[PDB]
Amino acid sequence: HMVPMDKTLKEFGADVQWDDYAQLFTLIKDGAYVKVKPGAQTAIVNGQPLALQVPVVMKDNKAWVSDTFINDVFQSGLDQTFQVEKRPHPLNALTADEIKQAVEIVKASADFKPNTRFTEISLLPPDKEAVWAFALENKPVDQPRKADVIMLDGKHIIEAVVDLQNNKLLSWQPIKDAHGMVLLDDFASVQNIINNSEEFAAAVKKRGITDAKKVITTPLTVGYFDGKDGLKQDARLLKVISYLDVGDGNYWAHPIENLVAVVDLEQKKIVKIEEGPVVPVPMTARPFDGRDRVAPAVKPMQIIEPEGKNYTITGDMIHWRNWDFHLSMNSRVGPMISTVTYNDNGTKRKVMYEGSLGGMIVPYGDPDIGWYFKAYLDSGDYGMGTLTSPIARGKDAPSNAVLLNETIADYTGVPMEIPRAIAVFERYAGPEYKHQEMGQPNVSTERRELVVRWISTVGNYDYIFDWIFHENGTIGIDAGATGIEAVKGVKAKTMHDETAKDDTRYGTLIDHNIVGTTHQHIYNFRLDLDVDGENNSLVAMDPVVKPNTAGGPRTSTMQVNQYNIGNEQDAAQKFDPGTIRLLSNPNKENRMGNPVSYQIIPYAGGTHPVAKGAQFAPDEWIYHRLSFMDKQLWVTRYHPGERFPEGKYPNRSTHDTGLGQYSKDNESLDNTDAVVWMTTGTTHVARAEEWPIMPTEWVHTLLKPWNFFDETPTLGALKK
Amino acid sequence: MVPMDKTLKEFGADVQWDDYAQLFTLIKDGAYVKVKPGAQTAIVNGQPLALQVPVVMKDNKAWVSDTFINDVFQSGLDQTFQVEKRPHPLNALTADEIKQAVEIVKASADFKPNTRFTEISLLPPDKEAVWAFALENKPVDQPRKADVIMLDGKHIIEAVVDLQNNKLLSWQPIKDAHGMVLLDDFASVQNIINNSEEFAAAVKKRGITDAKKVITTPLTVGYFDGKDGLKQDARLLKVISYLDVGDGNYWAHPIENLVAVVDLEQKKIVKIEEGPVVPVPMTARPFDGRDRVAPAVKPMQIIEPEGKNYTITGDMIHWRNWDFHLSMNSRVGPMISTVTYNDNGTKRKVMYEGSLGGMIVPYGDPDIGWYFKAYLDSGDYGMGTLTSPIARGKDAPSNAVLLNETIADYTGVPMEIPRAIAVFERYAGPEYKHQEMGQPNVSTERRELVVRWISTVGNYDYIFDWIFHENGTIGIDAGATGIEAVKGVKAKTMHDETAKDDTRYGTLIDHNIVGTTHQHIYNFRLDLDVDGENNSLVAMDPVVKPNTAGGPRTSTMQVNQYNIGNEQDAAQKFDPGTIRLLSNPNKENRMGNPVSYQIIPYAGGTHPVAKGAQFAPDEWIYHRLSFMDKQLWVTRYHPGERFPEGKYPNRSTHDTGLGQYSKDNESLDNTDAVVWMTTGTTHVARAEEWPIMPTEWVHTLLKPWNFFDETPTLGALK
Ligand SMILES: [Cu+2]
Ligand SMILES: [Cu+2]
Ligand code: NA
Ligand code: NA
Ligand code: NA
Ligand code: NA
Repeated sequence: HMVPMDKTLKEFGADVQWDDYAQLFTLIKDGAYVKVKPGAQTAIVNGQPLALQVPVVMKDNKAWVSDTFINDVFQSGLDQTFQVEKRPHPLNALTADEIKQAVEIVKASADFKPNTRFTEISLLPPDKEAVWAFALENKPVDQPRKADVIMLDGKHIIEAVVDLQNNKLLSWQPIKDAHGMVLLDDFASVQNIINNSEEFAAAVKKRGITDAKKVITTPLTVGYFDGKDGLKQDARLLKVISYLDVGDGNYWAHPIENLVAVVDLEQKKIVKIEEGPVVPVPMTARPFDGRDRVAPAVKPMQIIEPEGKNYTITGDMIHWRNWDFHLSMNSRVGPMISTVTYNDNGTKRKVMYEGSLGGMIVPYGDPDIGWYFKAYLDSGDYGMGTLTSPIARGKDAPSNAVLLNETIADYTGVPMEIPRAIAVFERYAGPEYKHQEMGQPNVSTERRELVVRWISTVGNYDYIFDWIFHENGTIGIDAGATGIEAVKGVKAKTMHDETAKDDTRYGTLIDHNIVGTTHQHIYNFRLDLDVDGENNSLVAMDPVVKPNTAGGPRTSTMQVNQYNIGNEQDAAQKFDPGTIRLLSNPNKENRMGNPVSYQIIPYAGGTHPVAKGAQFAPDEWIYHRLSFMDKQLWVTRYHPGERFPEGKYPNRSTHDTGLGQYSKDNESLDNTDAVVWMTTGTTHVARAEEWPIMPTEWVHTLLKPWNFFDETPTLGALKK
Repeated sequence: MVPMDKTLKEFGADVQWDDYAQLFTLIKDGAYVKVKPGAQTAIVNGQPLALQVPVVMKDNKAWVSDTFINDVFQSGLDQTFQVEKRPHPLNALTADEIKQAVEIVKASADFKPNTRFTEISLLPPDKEAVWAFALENKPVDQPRKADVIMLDGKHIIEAVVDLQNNKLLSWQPIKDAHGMVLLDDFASVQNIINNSEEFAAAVKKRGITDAKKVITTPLTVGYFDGKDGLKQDARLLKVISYLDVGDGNYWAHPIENLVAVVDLEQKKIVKIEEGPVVPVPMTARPFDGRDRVAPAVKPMQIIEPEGKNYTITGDMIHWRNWDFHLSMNSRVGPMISTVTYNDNGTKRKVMYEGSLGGMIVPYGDPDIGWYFKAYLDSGDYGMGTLTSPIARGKDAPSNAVLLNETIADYTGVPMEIPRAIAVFERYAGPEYKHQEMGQPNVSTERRELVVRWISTVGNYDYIFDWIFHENGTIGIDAGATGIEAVKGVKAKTMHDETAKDDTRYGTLIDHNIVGTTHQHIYNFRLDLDVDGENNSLVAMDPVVKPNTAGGPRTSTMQVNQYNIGNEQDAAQKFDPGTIRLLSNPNKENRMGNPVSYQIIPYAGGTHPVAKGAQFAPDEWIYHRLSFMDKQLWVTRYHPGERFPEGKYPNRSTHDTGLGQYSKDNESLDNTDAVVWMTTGTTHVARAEEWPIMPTEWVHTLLKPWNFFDETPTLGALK
């Protein structure tokens, strides 16, 4: 007995092409490329024949398949993209069971309270060295699996550790002063409290709003202002910004400007209602979903790899040409790329022990009541792994991508499987190199890049991250920003209205009554690079114009200043893209006697204006609290507990406990295990082109092998 | 009948047989063909075709009718290309016009016997007439004319010919100009060297046993007000030499400190400069794979089975909301013209003409073989002429369409460059996305249309991409690859004694081989008519100001806005932190903002960036070529001002380029402007780039700025 091919396969998630002339189906899904003919005894999977007991049936222009077709074909094994792991890698994430076990163990302390929530539950990372010894030497790591369990007990943070090998609780530790991040149920609470507010309904009615049920709230954190905002330092507070729902699916386009509510999550009450001038809510419909648009014709374009992929995913290990690395997922920072090696003619050479997003911030520049505190720390305050956006197959990533699911703990400590959470795809990136000697045959090779892509969405913005592995050893990291703008409601319809000048002082007027408030997007990446080992030094090479001292007619020459950067404080610096910064290994040279190095480029371009530093006066708290914002390059001594640019508990923090703290003591960076931090940002002055939805804007960073090799890396196997 | 594989392949098509489906798939440029043995029909870009003669399987190989290729591919079901019934006025000189123009000047009595041709080009009709053609379809009422530039021995002469009336309109000798380097100069240089006792002798010194294995390379000598000891009115080239050792890579075998100066009119060496003998590096370093085995890769194809979304009509290209015209020039290569954006039914002007303006690759080493070294690749060598045919599938994706283009060689004969330019669409990530919490997703694909051109001059190969975004943005990227100019040195590793002196001016990248430091400086000439030609240049500098409106913030994010009124102020360093707009102060979007385009001379690069010329302001090259040391320029539209480095930059004594064009500091207020973007890299070498350099890219960008009233990709309203 059977079932409709077309519909089952759509559920399952495969693309389905019918070719009437060839009488042939082409089915695609991840590493599987399938061709089958109605009534044929065999199908084709990645070039390999597969026997069907029950062939595909055409019945009045309708295709029908056996109820096991989908397993028989895709589960077949002829799609070799995924292989199962012999020995579980030591950096594999907590599995659902492990998550479930950690939650039971802490629930069995006498201190657990049922209102408790989990801010993060994550592998406590074994020690770098055993991990490397596992990757390179296969030495089993013999210290036992532990998980970090970070709980929010009302407003207090407790950090618990559990040992899962032995099912026991190793530590339980309240963290004084620390506030927890925003959690999912906070969103509901806030909407709820506003809903139950007689007072709030009144503030709202007198700003033109007749149906309060129509008000969409959104929770922001309050930052820290040494009291100027009038808020007690030791309460769990969030500010609530409001929109009117008009039925166009875009409440973001209907700001109720100049109304703020401060909510005490513990009490579950609005403890304050800041109120300013009444600005009429912008009411014109502004859907971004296409509802009011003509869908034009597009000729199809497909990228296909009909014999399967060049990469192999074994458990979480990915192998691709000379690259090997381990890919996993954290609830706070998303993807983590670990134990990365480059296979040099047989021997795997170390490149990066662990790279991931460090943290990010999007701080605005308008002083008015609904804005002066607006600064999202997306990962740290909202948990970016958790808010991963499933990839939209074929659109969010190219049609030849393979899409992975990933499993993290949610806030109540139940596992959640994120479908299509990270995309992996190879892409053609132009010619790897070329020379066309005059009169001679041409020489050209293709360039191929392996991209790992992850998208996370926080309130209005959507961020995309690409980790790009060039065959020739380069590694790129790019962040793209898209979504909907945080807009300010204003009286001016055009720049000709009386108030336009005042309305547009902190942002562009991007639609009638709507201003795109200026702000920055500052990303930072924590790269624990071990260039061919962990003992590294940071080197500077500054191209300079020196006077010619060798005679002949030139007055000047191009020369370099090479010097070492001996310690943390000197390493925290602006990046001038005119200069070269290497992380060299001073114990290891290439065939020419040069320290094998990677070149570190925090700014390799972008589509928005670039952020030169924090767009804040040096006396702003946000400035005081987050130094990572103002240097492009930082290097610190390896420290397992040092992970976040913004610091570990940044909600309403009062000092810098991130990169400022990590480099406070100004330690030696000479010939020692370093961690690199790249900060890169844009400064976003808006324009109509970005409204009601912003075209994706991109920044790029780059890491390039610098005399890490002896020659053109992609020349090929030597046959002599 | 004729054999299917041999015919299709001679034709340039890609043949795939699929035994499972018993199906052939044939691909070439815009045609995607599906045909089965014995079928009465085929599919061409999704559409059915009756076959005169079915395809026959005769012994596991296939036969087709002798007409098949034409029947099928030129059937009209592949619509990539349509006929141009009314020729765009900027259409390049055809082969016939080239021959006609050569005859006309060959018929003057002033035409001297061995005269050569530096450049034979359309003399474009005037701007307004051409816009009128493209927008209103007005016939341009002007005979087709050509600029004919001649090199008589060493003398430059500009002629203009009227091709319609077949008459010579003018014949101007050009006082003091030197001609660019022409093909046949390469061989003279080589012969002249081969026949020089003196040189054969200088070479034997340096340890070379057979002088017929010595490969010459011709360089322009610059200008040093006599310090180089070279007389000004003589036609000269300096020769650097290498030793051919059979590895196919003479560049890897320099003869250091040996320079010859050749006078091309006398045909002889007029000076040999000789410095310390450095043994020639000998090790075979081929780069063509002769000694390598690529590893086996699974196939990847990018397919457009229903044909392309663009349409090429003669040289006009239509694609989504873009329309524009693509022609080819022997000097600067491709030119993009009469570019408009169809805004909901109305074509709005964006760029009249954009093209490479000029480039330069200047070196940082004072020694005898280098101090003068500086390739002005287009202006001194002719980058169009030296176009490198695109290698299908490799230099461009497997879904490109490859164009042929015609120009005149230095003897005046037409020359068809096969696959001179690639046109291709590509997925470029999501165009926009919002995943609202708890809601259905919204995503659209970004597509870009790319125009790719590759030129190779001596050892560099350069790639240019003109990239049209659906959303109205235009990127322009320049890629650099090929083989480094290296210096022979005694040092083998950084441990040897000479190593430090040896690397004062570059990295030791192989034994005895140093990659001399230099820069790559590209300049793009962009006549933009933002929604019309009457424009002004506007600065917007984001700044941090004190909060005045109250509350806890001490500071705010504000913008300094102001007009840049005149050419000298427009001539400026670019701060990627600031914004620069070419605005149309006469037209505004729905919000009352002037429609504009944001200009981004530096949107990134994979090599370190040059923020200016790496030359003391008193170096002659710095003086001759101002364009190197500012990233943005804007000048008043003038039809004769096209080259940032000047019309005749060979051995020039002043700046006839952008230095001269802004010499008089004219007004840029509400008038026709021409934007010039300079971007460049500072190249410090590494071993990863030897013997062949992985392509490195720089990026620039032109973005609509309040040109539209909203997200331009949303689609039309119902
Ligand atoms: Cu933004
Ligand atoms: Cu270079
Ligand atoms: Na490290
Ligand atoms: Na430290
Ligand atoms: Na113009
Ligand atoms: Na001028």
